[PDB]
Amino acid sequence: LSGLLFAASIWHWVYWDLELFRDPRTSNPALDLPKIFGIHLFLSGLLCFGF
Amino acid sequence: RSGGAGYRQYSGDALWLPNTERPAWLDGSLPGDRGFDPLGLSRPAEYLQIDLDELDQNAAVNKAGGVVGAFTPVADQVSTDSLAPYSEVFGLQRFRECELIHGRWAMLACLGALVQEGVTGDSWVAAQTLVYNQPQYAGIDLPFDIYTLAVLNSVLMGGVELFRNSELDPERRCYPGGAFDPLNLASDDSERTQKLREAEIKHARLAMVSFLGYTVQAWYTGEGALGSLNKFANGF
Amino acid sequence: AATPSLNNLIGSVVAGGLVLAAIAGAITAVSNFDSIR
Amino acid sequence: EFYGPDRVKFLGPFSGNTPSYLKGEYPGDYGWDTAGLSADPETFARYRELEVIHARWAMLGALGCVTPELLQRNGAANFGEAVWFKAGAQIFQEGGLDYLGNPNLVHAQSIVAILLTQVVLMGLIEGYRVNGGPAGEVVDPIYPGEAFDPLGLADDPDTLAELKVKEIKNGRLAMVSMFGFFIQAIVTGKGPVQNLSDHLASPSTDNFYSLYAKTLA
Amino acid sequence: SQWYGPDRPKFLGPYSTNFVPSYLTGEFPGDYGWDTSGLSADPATFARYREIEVIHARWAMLGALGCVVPELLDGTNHIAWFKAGAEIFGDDGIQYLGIPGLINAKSIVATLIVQVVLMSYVEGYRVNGGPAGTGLDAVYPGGNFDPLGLADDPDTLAELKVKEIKNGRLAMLSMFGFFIQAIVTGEGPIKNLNDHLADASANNFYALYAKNLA
Amino acid sequence: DTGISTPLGTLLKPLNSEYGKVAPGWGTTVLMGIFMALFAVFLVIILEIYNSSVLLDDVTMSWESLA
Ligand code: CHL
Ligand code: CLA
Ligand SMILES: CC1=C[C@H](O)CC(C)(C)[C@H]1/C=C/C(C)=C/C=C/C(C)=C/C=C/C=C(C)/C=C/C=C(C)/C=C/C1=C(C)C[C@H](O)CC1(C)C
Ligand SMILES: CC1=C[C@H](O)CC(C)(C)[C@H]1/C=C/C(C)=C/C=C/C(C)=C/C=C/C=C(C)/C=C/C=C(C)/C=C/C1=C(C)C[C@H](O)CC1(C)C
Ligand SMILES: CC1=C(/C=C/C(C)=C/C=C/C(C)=C/C=C/C=C(C)/C=C/C=C(C)/C=C/C2=C(C)CCCC2(C)C)C(C)(C)CCC1
Repeated sequence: LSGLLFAASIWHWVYWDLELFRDPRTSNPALDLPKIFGIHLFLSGLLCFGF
Repeated sequence: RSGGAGYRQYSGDALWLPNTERPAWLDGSLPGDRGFDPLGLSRPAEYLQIDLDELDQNAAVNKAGGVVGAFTPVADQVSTDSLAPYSEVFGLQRFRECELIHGRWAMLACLGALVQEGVTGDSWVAAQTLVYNQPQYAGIDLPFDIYTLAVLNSVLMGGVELFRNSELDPERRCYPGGAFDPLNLASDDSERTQKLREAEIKHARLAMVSFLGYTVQAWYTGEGALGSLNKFANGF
Repeated sequence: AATPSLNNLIGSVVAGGLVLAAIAGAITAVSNFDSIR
Repeated sequence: EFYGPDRVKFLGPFSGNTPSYLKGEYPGDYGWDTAGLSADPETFARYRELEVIHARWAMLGALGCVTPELLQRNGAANFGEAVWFKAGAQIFQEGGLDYLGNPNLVHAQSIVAILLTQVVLMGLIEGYRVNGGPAGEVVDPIYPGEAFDPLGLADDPDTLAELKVKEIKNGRLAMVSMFGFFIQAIVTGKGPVQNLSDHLASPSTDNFYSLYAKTLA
Repeated sequence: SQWYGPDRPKFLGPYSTNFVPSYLTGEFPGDYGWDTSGLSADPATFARYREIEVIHARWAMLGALGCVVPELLDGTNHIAWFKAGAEIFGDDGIQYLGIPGLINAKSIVATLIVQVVLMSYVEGYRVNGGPAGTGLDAVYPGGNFDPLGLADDPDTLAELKVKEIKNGRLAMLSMFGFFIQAIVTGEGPIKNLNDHLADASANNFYALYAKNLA
Repeated sequence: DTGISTPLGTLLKPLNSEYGKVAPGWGTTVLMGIFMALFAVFLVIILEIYNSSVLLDDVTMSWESLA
């Protein structure tokens, strides 16, 4: 797993200019943290329940 | 046969409280519109846009973003976005789709729990573990290990739900018709279609509350649907 | 089945709420009476 | 017969003089205000509302104090305390209060919560009865109708007139009988249904005389 | 259309062309020209009689189905229709489909009380109109009573009405069979049918009860 | 100028498209405070159990609880 994460680190580093990361209203790099928190919290609760 | 002998005819739309008024956002066009939105969930949602915070270290002062302005987005606009088709979460048409989908499952579930308990004698809650330990239907052992069934259920339901999400018409997302209305009972705009849709949501809301009864009764009493019924009768 | 130790814990929670409410009530009363402009 | 100047009177033929303010136009008017308590028209209106509210409660109370006792001694159901003057004590038991003796009905355990819930619910209900609310707006403080007459038994005004009399008449009988329930309970610790059975068993020996009475001195 | 008019089929087959009552012309469904008695000569009685037939018909069709289902299902103990009412007096009471907890009815008086109150409202609404409908045909109200709009076409309604009466008359005749077969055989209609199916020459009315009927 | 486009990126784009969208005023802050107070009360209770400041009858709060 460490090797795969290392390879993904190189890719996500070289290809940093993804249209996913740009705010559609101003075309600037931004993150909708309130929504990202909800996404990454849902996974945490789902993974907590499964364990 | 004028009638008016065994009932008091009442003028006005039947609402959830004898003396109330419909919310401005509930006109009464949709089936089952009984004027019930006390929390105003379907009410048009107002929003304010905050400007992007300055986070450039090449600048002397990095102030926080202010209110670019207020905006009320138009709801009920389905888009090609697979992961979030609707423009707004809080929209009457989207909630209606959720109400029908939540409702149609509960109608199937309420009937299913009753039938399996009358056939196998096992509670609907207890049947979950029993089938997991031994896959079976109607007392017949199924020719499939639970592991394959688990992957199959996820894949089958995954494909089915992805097909359902392909529709872009908000009304057709709630009433697809076509292959799902082979008898052409409510594929028109007649009053029969309106009455049938009124019957569906009523049976749907009943099933949602009823299945909420099943799970709460199983938590408290411990028995299933038929079991709770028998326990109550004997409790006297 | 509630133990006397549990009753005091619940009472302390209630007492803590009354201390918080008595602080908030005093602050709101003075803030409303001695308002600015 | 029950309205107008020729209405029947509480003293029958011997009624003779009747209060001038106590004319017809109101249900249950038998020309009985010998105490002259409703001389003021404003007070008469208030007393009329008090009578019908005391009457409606009495009808509910009369039926409600007899049914659990009837069911218990008829074998229909087993209650914690069938007799009305003891049904309140059910909350002070091992199983709390179970409706119809079924542990899976209501199953109340805290008299406070019962008291708190009644205060909130009755307070709002009585407020709605005096200022309108979810059930309807106020037109007649004692005869709302509308949501309170869904069956439409009083749609015709002629039937509404005679029906109001039936309610006050049945109500008044309930008030007298419920007043009896209070006294019979104190004089006889037995429930009112038990008293009726005893009077039927031996009316000569089982009655307010040939028993108690002398004890009341 | 074959079921109406003067060319309609008649109860006496070929031997009915010269034997037709004047009042029976072919306007109403189920007209086979069978009015040998003087009944329904006056239109007022004929109109009244036509409704009673459809009512007795729709009732019989419900009765014919309901006198067989419980006897054909397990859990109900294959109870005979003429022996179903007594169950209310059993210790278990009336548990629908045999599933305990369903109705658990045990008071015959309570059942009759609700039936009288509900049926009186229902029958009253059917005669003087009511919430379901007002100003509609007495026997064919439709509307709330025709949700699937199966009879929207007048032509379809006419043929369907012929289907309703012919099925009803068969049910009425078979219900009369249930009454007599039970009073003679003492067994439920399904049991009587099964016995015939097994040994028809032995298990039939003539070879079993005809001799003791006098 | 629009950035690199990928099939996975266009799929996930709707989830990152409401950067500054807020509910006017205090929103559900009062509702949030209720859950915080409930969480604060819950944390106190479990703290008391471990600290033995609350002695529940069923819990033993020792290694004998393993048995
Ligand atoms: C068309 C309606 C109807 C019919 C035909 C019957 C028939 C019968 N019931 Mg019955 N019931 C009916 C309605 C009702 N029953 C009951 C409650 C009971 C109980 C509790 C019992 C019966 C029983 C019986 C049977 C008596 C024993 C026997 O073998 O008799 C055979 C006799 C016949 C076949 C001759 C009768 C045939 C005729 C066509 C009947 C016509 C009835 C009409 C309704 C006419 C009504 C006229 C007036 C009153 C309006 C019998 C077959 C008993 C039973 O099941 O025994 C085991 C029993 O214990 N019934 C209720 C209230 C819940 C009813 C409500 O509508
Ligand atoms: C004029 C027509 C007519 C009349 C007068 C009757 C009269 C009667 N029927 Mg009957 N029936 C009829 C038509 C008729 N039926 C028809 C056409 C059918 C075919 C569908 C049936 C099928 C039928 C059955 C299966 C049973 C009766 C029964 C009865 C008797 C008691 C009914 C009862 O319990 O209360 C009224 C009934 C109801 C109010 C129905 C309640 C709704 C049910 C219980 C819900 C559906 C089942 C439910 C999902 C079960 C949950 C668990 C399950 C999934 C395992 C009664 C004398 C019962 C009996 O024991 O006979 C003595 C009995 O079990 N009938
Ligand atoms: C006319 C005249 C004229 C001139 O003026 C003179 C004079 C004399 C003054 C007058 C008269 C008057 C009178 C007679 C009065 C009376 C009254 C009454 C008795 C009332 C009651 C009244 C009464 C009433 C209301 C009652 C009510 C009841 C109730 C609520 C009950 C409840 C209950 C129940 C159910 C059961 C349980 O377990 C218990 C309880 C819970 C408890
Ligand atoms: C046309 C003509 C002409 C010339 O002119 C003359 C003449 C010849 C006379 C005529 C004829 C006539 C006729 C034929 C008649 C018949 C009738 C009938 C049989 C009816 C039935 C009728 C019958 C009917 C309705 C039936 C009904 C039934 C029912 C509801 C049922 C019920 C039930 C059920 C389900 C089940 C259970 O367990 C039981 C009960 C509860 C019981
Ligand atoms: C001193 C000290 C400290 C610090 C510590 C640390 C921080 C350490 C580090 C650690 C680490 C951080 C380590 C690391 C490791 C890693 C590794 C060792 C890697 C591995 C990898 C490999 C082996 C390969 C893989 C691959 C690739 C790349 C690709 C694909 C294929 C494969 C998978 C093969 C502290 C704080 C404690 C304090 C005290 C003192």
